[PDB]
Amino acid sequence: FKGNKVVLIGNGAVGSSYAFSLVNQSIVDELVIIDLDTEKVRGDVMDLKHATPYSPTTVRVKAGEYSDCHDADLVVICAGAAQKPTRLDLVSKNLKIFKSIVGEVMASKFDGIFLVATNPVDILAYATWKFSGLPKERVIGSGTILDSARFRLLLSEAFDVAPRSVDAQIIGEHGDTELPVWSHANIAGQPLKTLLEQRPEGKAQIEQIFVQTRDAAYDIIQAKGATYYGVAMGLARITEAIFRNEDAVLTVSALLEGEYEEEDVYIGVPAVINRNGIRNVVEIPLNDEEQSKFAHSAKTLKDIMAE
Amino acid sequence: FKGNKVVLIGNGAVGSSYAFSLVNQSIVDELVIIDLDTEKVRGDVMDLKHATPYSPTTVRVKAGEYSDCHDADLVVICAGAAQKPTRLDLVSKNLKIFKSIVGEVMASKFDGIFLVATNPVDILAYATWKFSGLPKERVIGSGTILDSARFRLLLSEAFDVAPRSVDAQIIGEHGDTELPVWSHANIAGQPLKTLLEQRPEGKAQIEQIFVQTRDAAYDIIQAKGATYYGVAMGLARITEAIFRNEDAVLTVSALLEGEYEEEDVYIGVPAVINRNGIRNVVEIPLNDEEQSKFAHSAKTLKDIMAE
Amino acid sequence: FKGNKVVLIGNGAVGSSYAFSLVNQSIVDELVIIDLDTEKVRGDVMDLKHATPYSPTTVRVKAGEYSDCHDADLVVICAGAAQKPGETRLDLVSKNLKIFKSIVGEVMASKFDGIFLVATNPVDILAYATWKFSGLPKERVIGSGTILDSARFRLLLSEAFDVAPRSVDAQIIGEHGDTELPVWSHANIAGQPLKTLLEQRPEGKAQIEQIFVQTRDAAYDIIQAKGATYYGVAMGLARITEAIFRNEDAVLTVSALLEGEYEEEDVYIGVPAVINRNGIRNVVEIPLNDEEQSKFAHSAKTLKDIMAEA
Amino acid sequence: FKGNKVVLIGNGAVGSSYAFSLVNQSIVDELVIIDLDTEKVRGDVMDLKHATPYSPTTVRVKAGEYSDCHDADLVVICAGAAQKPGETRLDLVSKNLKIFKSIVGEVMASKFDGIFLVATNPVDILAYATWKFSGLPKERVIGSGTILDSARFRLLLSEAFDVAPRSVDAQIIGEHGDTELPVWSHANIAGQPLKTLLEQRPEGKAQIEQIFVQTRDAAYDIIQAKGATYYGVAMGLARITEAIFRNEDAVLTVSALLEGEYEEEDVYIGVPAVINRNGIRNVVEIPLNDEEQSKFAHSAKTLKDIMAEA
Ligand SMILES: NC(=O)c1ccc[n+]([C@@H]2O[C@H](COP(=O)([O-])OP(=O)(O)OC[C@H]3O[C@@H](n4cnc5c(N)ncnc54)[C@H](O)[C@@H]3O)[C@@H](O)[C@H]2O)c1
Ligand SMILES: NC(=O)c1ccc[n+]([C@@H]2O[C@H](COP(=O)([O-])OP(=O)(O)OC[C@H]3O[C@@H](n4cnc5c(N)ncnc54)[C@H](O)[C@@H]3O)[C@@H](O)[C@H]2O)c1
Ligand SMILES: NC(=O)c1ccc[n+]([C@@H]2O[C@H](COP(=O)([O-])OP(=O)(O)OC[C@H]3O[C@@H](n4cnc5c(N)ncnc54)[C@H](O)[C@@H]3O)[C@@H](O)[C@H]2O)c1
Ligand SMILES: NC(=O)c1ccc[n+]([C@@H]2O[C@H](COP(=O)([O-])OP(=O)(O)OC[C@H]3O[C@@H](n4cnc5c(N)ncnc54)[C@H](O)[C@@H]3O)[C@@H](O)[C@H]2O)c1
Repeated sequence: FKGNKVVLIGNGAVGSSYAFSLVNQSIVDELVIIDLDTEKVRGDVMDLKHATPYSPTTVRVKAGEYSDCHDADLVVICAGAAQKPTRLDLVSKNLKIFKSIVGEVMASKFDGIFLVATNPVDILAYATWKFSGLPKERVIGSGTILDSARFRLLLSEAFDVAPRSVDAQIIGEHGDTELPVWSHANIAGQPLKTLLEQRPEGKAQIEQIFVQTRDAAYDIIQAKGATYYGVAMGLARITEAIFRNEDAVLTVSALLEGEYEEEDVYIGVPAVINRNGIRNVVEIPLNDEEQSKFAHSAKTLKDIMAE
Repeated sequence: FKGNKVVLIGNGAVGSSYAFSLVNQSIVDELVIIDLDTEKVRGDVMDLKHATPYSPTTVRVKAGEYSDCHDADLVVICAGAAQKPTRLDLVSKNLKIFKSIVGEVMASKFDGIFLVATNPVDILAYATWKFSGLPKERVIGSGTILDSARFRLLLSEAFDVAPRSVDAQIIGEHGDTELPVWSHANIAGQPLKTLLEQRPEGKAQIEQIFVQTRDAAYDIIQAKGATYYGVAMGLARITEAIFRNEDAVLTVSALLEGEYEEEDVYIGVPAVINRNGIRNVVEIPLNDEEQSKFAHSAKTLKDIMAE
Repeated sequence: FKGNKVVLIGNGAVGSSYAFSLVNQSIVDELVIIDLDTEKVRGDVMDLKHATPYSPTTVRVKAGEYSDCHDADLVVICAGAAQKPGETRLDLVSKNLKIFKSIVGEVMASKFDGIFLVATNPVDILAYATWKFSGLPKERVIGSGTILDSARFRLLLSEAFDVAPRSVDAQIIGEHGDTELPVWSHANIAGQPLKTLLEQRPEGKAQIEQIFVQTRDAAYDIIQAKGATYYGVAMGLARITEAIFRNEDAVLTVSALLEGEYEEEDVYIGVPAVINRNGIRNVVEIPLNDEEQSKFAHSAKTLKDIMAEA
Repeated sequence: FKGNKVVLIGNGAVGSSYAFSLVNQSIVDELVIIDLDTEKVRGDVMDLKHATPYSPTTVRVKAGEYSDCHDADLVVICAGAAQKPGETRLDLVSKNLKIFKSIVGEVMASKFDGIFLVATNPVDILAYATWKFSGLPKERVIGSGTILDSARFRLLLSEAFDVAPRSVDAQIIGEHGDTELPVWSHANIAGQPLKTLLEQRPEGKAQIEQIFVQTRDAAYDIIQAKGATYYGVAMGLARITEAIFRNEDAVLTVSALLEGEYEEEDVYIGVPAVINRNGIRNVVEIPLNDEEQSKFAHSAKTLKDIMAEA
């Protein structure tokens, strides 16, 4: 008869914004925050606590230590300073951080679900699955949860409708080799790419919508130095699907074992999410262009992991 | 048949966190953000937009200009860099900022409600009321919305209950002369001060609960350099009461014209909030200690305003 | 600076269930209830008021009269006894048109200038009638239409495919009635082509048929079991109410007037439409395959024929 | 990693309205409904499923049997026909005790190991009976108690003082029934002493009396008007369900077992109590003035006397 407990590890821009989302949304009743920077944790925990009397239902926020994971239900990892303006140097640094973090978490007796946000997210989700020894269902990367929302946002602007009425997806790596699933993107059945094609310079519009999706992080970083709100909201959406046992289909980074003809790689795909984590990957039809790009994205990830 | 539109002026730590609260809560469907720092606005607006596909209902976020206030329903002012480690220098700087901002807003044909967060909030709410020429009902300062939540939070910890089950208030200036209303603070009728009195060193506990309420901002600033989550949440709570026409009693900074035997001053008091702003100030019984402190707080504010 | 005010006219099974949905959801802060049966209203208004201290945000409920519509934002009509077994379709239409002429007349006489949402059956016919009786722009008169049929179809698909209903994108369009049609050319879960998947199952053609038959005949099945339906329609009415008051620009299947869309005119019928604070912003015209085109035209014809007979 | 599962036993006016509140609120993701009247259940389950595609998050509704309680988290009992006019109190208790012995017995035989929430009247008596029949710890058996009476009192005060009900802090404690009492010594709006304010009004003593009489006699007034009450109790049951599943440590007035609190023992009765995922964490013992002490003791005595007679 325990309540719902999330432990956030990494309380930087992304983690702290995620914590605030949880205070606004009341998805869970207990939030523990762990970071090497104990002064930032202390200040954020106090500031966050002071919002909780206005939370829809009780949320308890506290500064924690690894032993606090013993009975946690979800551990969210947003730890690792962002990449400074090489990919393999970043991967090496962050893999060491994850070996340490996941080991400390598992030592506490944690037996819940991991949700990973740290970049490169597909690589670090795969690493978390390997280091934790947990079933694939219980290790999730945020993957393209955010890329898909960006794609829907830009489509909602192009077509002037609620983003909740836009069904559209980005799949593949969270990064340069991601791809739009135009064969499915629609508003109540309106074929969006086909409609854009018929606009003047509609081919340019189709390209721009995806370019602005793909390069959104860069665009935000150039403007204000970091992104955090979009990721925080995506992490909260996945958190909701787990704690409310939704069986909701969300694009997240999931392990493939044969789906899409790929094996032994975490990558962004639609998957059914519920209280046990990823129930299953959803295998959707892709057109030839989509098949080509998705295979290339998976190859890219598996190559990075070999290096 | 217009939707609900908020214009935020000042997109720093406080304003941006408030914007994110609105994206999480879907209180209103349109949010316009104005700041001198147009690059931070550009980056925040993009990042915020990317969260909106997961908002409960549609929220549209855009970068704006003053003409965008013409049909705004609420204008929220969080503009002015925080005080650098004199009070009158701060007041002078911020009063000039407000004369400019409120003048530009009124020039747009704005005819809604102002909600002010910039410190000193009671002084700047009073200034906004004077500069805008609007009825007192339509100019609100956040006042002790946050101090009251801090007080309830610390009481919820002392008594181990949901903060939503703690009825407790801070009134007076948002600052050094604020006061706890212990004559009323209760959980389902349990007299909290009386119960604390009976604990060992209970007098020390009563003092600490208020000291930690009063000095919370300082404590948070010492730890992480600024506060923003508690204020953002309080601003969102007031925003909710207005747009959902609640007639909710909240402690905010309101103009007194005879209530509590005070005139011509904005100060933190319980007030009924609804779609027209502050419907009325609620005049509660105060004990002698409370009467003394509240009068002193109002005097302090009126003295600052004379200087 | 007035709040959001809904007037419900017709406080039977459907209307009372809609009122309770509003108390649970806090979409608006004021709900006024009108019915000829003033004892039921008095009793329901008290019972509903007693739930409001636990509503998410303030909801005020009161018993009303037509003068209360003067500053109403939305008038929801669920008035008219349900069709009695053996009562002819044309007899039901005749009686409900009379009721609506009266109701809409008294509403407009209050100086109401908001939006109508109609639930009473036959909903497409009575929405059209409300539009004609009221004199309002088409944007401001909405029938619940297939808001409920679409949810039923999505529910049954969510069971067939074992996922959240919110992850099923599927629609019923046409008349809220015997002539409605599934839009299988677009029904999908994250791009999964549902009809194509079903076809591959053993006796999959049978499954496809059953999913639609169970959607089409749902009201009959519920009435046979418990005598009336109300929760599904109350929830659909609440969903449309949310789209209006939260100004969502949400695409929902409702009964809307066509003036050229789908090559039809002068008929209200169930179609996807963008809903916001001004009501129906526009009808969304989606591609239909040949079978869907055929059935949709027939549904529109059927509705126009019924109205010609009335 | 199982989800949150509620089993409702008793799908009449109260239970069905509670089910619909769960569909509106998405407190839990699975709702199973059990009743002797399997046709009503079949019809209600379909109607409710059709609302779920518009629920905030997934809610699965199904018709159930007792074996489905094995992994239920909460069993809510709203079973028993309401008391018939002229039927004696002792006759009603006798019949409902029999029903409860049967229901609780079949639930425990499923290997259920969750929490009971009981609504059936007389609720304090039947909560005590559920505690005794089930063998569970007192924390895990809760009667709705004065959850509804408190909301009624707050509603009437919110009208008297013209503010949001959520801003009125006021409570009814004691038996859910004739012997309940208002806690005027604490009823306040942001510290405003409500009884003291009312006393100062002309005929204010009359107003104070009427506010309580209208609270005490609300069910009678609603039944006289429309034959049964259900929305207020459904909403109160939903509020307790929320406190449990969201682990709130919220203070709510419910029927709880006293073992020394208020100087009473061996009785369930309406009191403020902290509610969280384990059920009733503790009873809150608040100061009562002399009049409140007198009435509360009398209410507890009345309940113990009724149980002695049964
Ligand atoms: N959509 C996405 O998946 C997405 C979006 C934005 C950012 N990111 C990534 O999220 C990560 C964090 O970004 P940020 O902007 O919040 O960075 P940040 O620098 O603000 O925060 C990183 C935090 O990690 C902490 N940390 C480092 N090592 C730790 C350890 N061993 N144990 C506990 N804490 C540790 C640091 O103290 C710091 O507080 C980066 O990898 C960034 O690229 C991902
Ligand atoms: N509870 C409260 O009332 C409370 C709590 C915390 C902070 N505050 C106050 O809120 C204010 C903002 O704090 P912050 O931490 O967000 O500061 P910040 O420095 O992060 O942001 C201030 C913003 O105001 C903008 N600005 C300045 N002049 C402007 C003008 N003329 N027009 C438009 N924009 C202008 C700046 O560009 C900057 O983006 C301060 O007064 C702070 O003390 C109040
Ligand atoms: N999806 C849908 O559009 C849908 C679903 C279910 C029911 N319905 C329809 O909704 C309508 C109501 O069904 P119900 O089961 O609630 O019926 P009901 O008999 O329970 O209630 C009808 C109410 O209308 C009131 N009424 C009749 N004439 C009136 C008038 N002139 N002014 C004010 N009130 C008047 C009656 O007094 C009664 O309370 C029926 O047409 C039914 O077929 C539609
Ligand atoms: N605030 C409150 O605690 C409150 C408020 C209103 C009503 N009530 C009480 O709630 C109870 C239900 O009222 P209602 O109006 O919903 O009654 P109802 O007659 O509409 O429903 C009672 C249901 O119980 C079912 N039932 C009877 N015996 C059963 C058994 N052995 N197993 C399974 N199901 C069985 C019946 O088939 C029926 O569907 C009554 O005791 C009533 O007085 C309590």
